[PDB]
Amino acid sequence: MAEIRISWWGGNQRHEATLAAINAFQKANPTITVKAEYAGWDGYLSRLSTQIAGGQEPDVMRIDWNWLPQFSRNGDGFYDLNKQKDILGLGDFPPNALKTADVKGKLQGLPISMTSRSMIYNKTTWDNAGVAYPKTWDELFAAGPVFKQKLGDSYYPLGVAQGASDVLDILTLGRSYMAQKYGIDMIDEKKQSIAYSRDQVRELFGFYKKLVDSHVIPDQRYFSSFGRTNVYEIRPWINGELAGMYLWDSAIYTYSSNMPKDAVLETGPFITIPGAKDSGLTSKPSSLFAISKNSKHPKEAAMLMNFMLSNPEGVKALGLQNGMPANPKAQKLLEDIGVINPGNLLANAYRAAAAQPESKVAVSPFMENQELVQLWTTSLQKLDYGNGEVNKVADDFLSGANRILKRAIR
Repeated sequence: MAEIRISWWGGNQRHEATLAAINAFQKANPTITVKAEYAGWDGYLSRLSTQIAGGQEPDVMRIDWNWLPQFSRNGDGFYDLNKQKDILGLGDFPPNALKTADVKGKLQGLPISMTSRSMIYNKTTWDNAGVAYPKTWDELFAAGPVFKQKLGDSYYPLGVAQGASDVLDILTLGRSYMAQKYGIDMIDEKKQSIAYSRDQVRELFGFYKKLVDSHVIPDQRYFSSFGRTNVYEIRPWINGELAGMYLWDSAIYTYSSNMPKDAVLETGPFITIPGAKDSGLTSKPSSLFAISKNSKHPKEAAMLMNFMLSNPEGVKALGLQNGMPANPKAQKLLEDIGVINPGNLLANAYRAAAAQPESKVAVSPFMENQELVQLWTTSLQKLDYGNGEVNKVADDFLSGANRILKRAIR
């Protein structure tokens, strides 16, 4: 028998479903051995990076899109999936989706699903506050004091998805705001630099300070009080004190996972500046499957990928555990069998994003650079612990961010 290895991360529901897909693949392809190598998200990238350095990586890897600079722009790259166009059925996938994973003409990975940032709100809490979901940034800021006065200091319109560990969500929210306002992105890849002027970086930090000062989100002192606990497991999320999250729609299942049975989470309006220049709609692949550059069995690896993403048996096995399938035929199947339905929060969030005006402002994978995100996070902590004024923190973020980007971007 021929043997292929596949790695991924996620929770136990994704693990079961991925195993179900593998078992169905093996039934259909009884001479192929599949070795499953899954794990949790923490440590996955560091393990994979070490494997790749030694030639020890699996034949098929789940990867994040924002890892392509490390592994492909500035590394050896993956097996070029255009070499398996027919097996993969690349013509089924949206061309725009495939373009996201191209590096210099070579397709580095196959998007499993596309995903967008959108608001998920706790209906019960907003209704108890007497505030409608906000359509403009004004309404968002104005909701904070109302929550505070009406429900108490524990209650907030919006949380921070990874607390004091990482504040990429609010960085991205700020980026969306700035794209609406100015029609530019945060990153200038050509210049290997932050695209915002010194003044615009100040405005970005000011936007954060406003969210905090207005009681829209809790500060970093609040989140630090919860330690290293997953925010999707802390009591204020579970019990509706934090009444919103700005999530990738591919994270909805995770954030829904520990909510009480009677809780009601809903997709919320796409907050926009009146007369915005751009929608600021923020989308990317939720994840990709890549084939090892030096796999001995790239055809069989591609067969497994096609089975998971396009074959009805693999598609049914995986359901929505990796988000809304990138292959529209796979989505149609899931709708036909009722897995995609109008009661489903992921489907609703995804469909809402799909109805928004397309952004003309590119999302850079470098906005998710881990050093950059940690610099942002620590900068917010400096502000929130009273260890710095906005301008100094902002200007220092700009210089440090630019040092990081000169290393990261090439």
